Amino acid sequence: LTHQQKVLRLYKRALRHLESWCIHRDKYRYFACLLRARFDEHKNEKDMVKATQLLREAEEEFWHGQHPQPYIFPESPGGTSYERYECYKVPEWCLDDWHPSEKAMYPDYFAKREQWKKLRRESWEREVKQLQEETPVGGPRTEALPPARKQGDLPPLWWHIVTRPRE
Amino acid sequence: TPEEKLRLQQLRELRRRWLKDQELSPREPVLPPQRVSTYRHSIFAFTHVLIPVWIIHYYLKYHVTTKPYTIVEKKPRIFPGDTILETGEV
Amino acid sequence: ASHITKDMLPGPYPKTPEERAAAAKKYNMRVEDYEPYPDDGTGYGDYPKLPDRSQQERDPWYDWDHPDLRLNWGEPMHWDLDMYIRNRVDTSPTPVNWNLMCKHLFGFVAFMLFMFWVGETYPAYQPVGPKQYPYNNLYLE
Amino acid sequence: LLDLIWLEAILPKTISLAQMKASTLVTNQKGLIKLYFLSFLITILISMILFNFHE
Amino acid sequence: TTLDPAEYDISSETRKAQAERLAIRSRLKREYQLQYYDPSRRGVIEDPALVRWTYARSANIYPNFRPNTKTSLLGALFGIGPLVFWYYVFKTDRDRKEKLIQEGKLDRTFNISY
Amino acid sequence: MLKYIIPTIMLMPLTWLSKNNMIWVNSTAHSLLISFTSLLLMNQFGDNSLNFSLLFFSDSLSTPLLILTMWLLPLMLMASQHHLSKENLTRKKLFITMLISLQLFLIMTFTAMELILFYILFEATLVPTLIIITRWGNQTERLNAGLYFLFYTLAGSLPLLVALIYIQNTVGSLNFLMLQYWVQPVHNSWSNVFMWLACMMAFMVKMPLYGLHLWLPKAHVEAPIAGSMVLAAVLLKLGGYGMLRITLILNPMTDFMAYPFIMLSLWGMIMTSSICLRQTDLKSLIAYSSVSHMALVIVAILIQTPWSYMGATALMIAHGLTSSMLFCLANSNYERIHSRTMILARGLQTLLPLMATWWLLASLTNLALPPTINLIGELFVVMSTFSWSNITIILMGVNMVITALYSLYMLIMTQRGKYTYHINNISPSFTRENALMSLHILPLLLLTLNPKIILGPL
Repeated sequence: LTHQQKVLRLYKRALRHLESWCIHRDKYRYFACLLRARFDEHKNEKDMVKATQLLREAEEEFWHGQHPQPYIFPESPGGTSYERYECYKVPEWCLDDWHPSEKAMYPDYFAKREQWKKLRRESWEREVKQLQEETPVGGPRTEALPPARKQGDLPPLWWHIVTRPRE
Repeated sequence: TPEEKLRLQQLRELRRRWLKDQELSPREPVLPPQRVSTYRHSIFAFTHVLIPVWIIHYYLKYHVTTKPYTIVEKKPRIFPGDTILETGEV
Repeated sequence: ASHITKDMLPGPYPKTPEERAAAAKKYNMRVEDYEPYPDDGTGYGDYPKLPDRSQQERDPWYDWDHPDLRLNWGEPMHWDLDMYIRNRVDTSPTPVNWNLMCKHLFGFVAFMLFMFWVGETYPAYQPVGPKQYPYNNLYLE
Repeated sequence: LLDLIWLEAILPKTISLAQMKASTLVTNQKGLIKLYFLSFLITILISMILFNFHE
Repeated sequence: TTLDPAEYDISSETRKAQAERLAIRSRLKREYQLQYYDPSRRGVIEDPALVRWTYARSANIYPNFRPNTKTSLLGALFGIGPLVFWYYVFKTDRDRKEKLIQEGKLDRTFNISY
Repeated sequence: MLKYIIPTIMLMPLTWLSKNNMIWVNSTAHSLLISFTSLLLMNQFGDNSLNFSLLFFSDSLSTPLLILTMWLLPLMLMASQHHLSKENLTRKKLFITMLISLQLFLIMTFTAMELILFYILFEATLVPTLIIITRWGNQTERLNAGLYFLFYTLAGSLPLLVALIYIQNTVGSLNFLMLQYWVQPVHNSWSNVFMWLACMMAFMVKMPLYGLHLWLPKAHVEAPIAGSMVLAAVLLKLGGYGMLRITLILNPMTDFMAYPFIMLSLWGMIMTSSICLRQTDLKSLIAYSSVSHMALVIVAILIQTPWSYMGATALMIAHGLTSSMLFCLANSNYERIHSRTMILARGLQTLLPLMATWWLLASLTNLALPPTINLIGELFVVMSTFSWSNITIILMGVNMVITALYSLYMLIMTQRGKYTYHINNISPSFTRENALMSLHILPLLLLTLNPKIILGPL
């Protein structure tokens, strides 16, 4: 993380912590531009300690008095009912063993199920042809070419390209 | 960022295409298969409640004559004296 | 059948730079603040080179943690520091150490002395002397 | 750290103690028949003085 | 209490060449996902971080161990310590109860059970 | 046993005599037919006592104990067929015969009529169980655990021959427990202390203590193929009942030195329960549970005076069905994940919903749901040692509280998400996996209907 974008990680949560405490909507909305004037103290300057002392005093009065049980937007890392839908929980590929008269239903769905597998069954003449080439030695985050230079299939095929939908 | 531009364009043509694939129900694809197959209020409650009445009452009438402690009902709690006795009370 | 550096060994100063990472990559090139020096204090039955403890700790807490699964659920590859105490434990909140609950429980510690007193309704207090006169002194007539 | 250590202290000492004392019995007997037979007369002289062996 | 936990520090420009410690793990992550994505695996990953975990915890602690310190002989203050103390409680027990059971009586007379 | 050992020895010239793969269906078929003969001639009345025929059987009169001995052989053959079928047929049939031979000595044992036939039968085991650990086990460090499986039980049991023949030449003859009417008392000496010491200490080798029990999480940790003889090792540990035979008489009045066996089995009771909440092995997880409430019964016996023999009769069979059933859970979920480490099993409860009921009721026998056969005896251990003193409820009650966590510590490990892995472990709990998982609670709660037969003299 860099020093300039360290301002941005605080700036969104500076106002996000405030609407936890408000009672109206305009009461929170009146303090948006009102807090903006403090942000408009040093508009554009150098990147040295003058920009760090604006953040070094943003240690206090940001963590100091921070969010007394705030809003959480319940579908989140925290919050209630964040992972509540777990009786279903999307068991993708639980459907290998059937021993049919249980595979009687959905006839066209299984006919398409084996169809997509040939896209995964034939990708390593193309994906592994660039997997040895795109990585220089052992370097950074290893996504492929996002078109794979002819046809990107996927590169992340198929557990990510057919990833779990929510309900 | 210009790097992921070709990303998430073919992924929408793969993931939502898989969801276009996943949205699939050919003529309500249940077979089921084979085979088949208010006012009454005649036997839905009569099998429910009206039958076990006689069985358990037989289990109590055939119980008091066998066990020496049947129902152990308490005293009278009577303030005057009444016709069940011969005397009265003021 | 993995025999080469299958576990830890009698460390921690048998060329500790050649420990991490010829195998058991807890450190990248023996300067990552996780080189296998942290044999707590040895002599005991603790961990030796031990790709183990005093590495940065006190929580895997199931964070946002999107660059892999990588928090606690979804198997990052080789970052084992300590386990079996953390599937139910967390990081620091906004308040700090102050044990005010014993002072909060001290609110009845003043009224614990009030448990020695009595609770008769009538009459009022008049707490100046023995003129309150609780029990029976004299007879009928 | 106590259950598999300080209970692994007393009984695996016994195997190591016997294997210490099984090492002093064969490796000191590598030939030297001069050194065997001077020790058998030690056995036959210590039997006279020591005990009820002449009484 | 447990902890502060010091979630903020200083930078700019302490240890400019310290970065790309993710290059250690992203190479393993590339080695992870290439092992993870294949048309036929049918089995678990070897995952040697758990192999080196339990076997260097359940075993290989007694070869590590030596009684060269008294903080390794410190388990005498926890194992045999209270074990004398419960008997020090219980030897004072059961005899004071017995003397009141031998000399004098205190029980109810309908103590058949017991 | 008039003819109980007699039909089952004829089962032995039937394994290698038979055909090919028919040997499994044939061996199970004959085996259940003896189970009625066990039930029929036994369970008779009943008032002190049923001396059965002669000098080889006293009919197990005071404690029946013998029905449980005969479930297991038509119960493990369906379990051992998980991972055994890779060898020659003549080598696999030998593995069948040695387990059948294990039952025959134990059929004559638990009744045994005597004491000089007891010890030769008390030591008649440990020969077939040791061979099972050596061949067709698991990965290495077997052979030291085979040596720790010896050199303790044999180390402690040898002074029994020092004790018993010293009784046989002194006062009468120990052929008959019922000719033990004249029993001289035993005073406090410096010779009689050791006489009681050798009489007792060998029985602490099998049902463990806080001491000398390191071998017990070796045979259960390093174990045969899929809990095969491990189920028999459950009866091997609980089958140290013979303290009930011996110390009921034959120095009963030495209780002045009972206290360090009371205390050591009591603080060690509360300790070894919590010695496994940070354990990383499934087969070690049930093993340390099997120490704690098996160490509960020892203070029920050295403390005399019934309302203690009542529950202790039932507490032998309490985990004897339960821990056998938990090992059946642990023998499963290993043919599908080939490592026994519990942490790798995240993301269960969704692939196998049918056996998820069986996880619930099994661990509901440790909380134990007081109309069962488990909390009907633990209340009588409360009923005894509270009359001893008022302190004993404290350390014994926390044992009922630690295993409340320690059982549900396993159940919650099944519930996790997205499972990260497992293109294997597909198999949705086939017929052998769930029919063998049955027939454990199916007699257990059945015995909770009229639990009259599970009662000692007492």
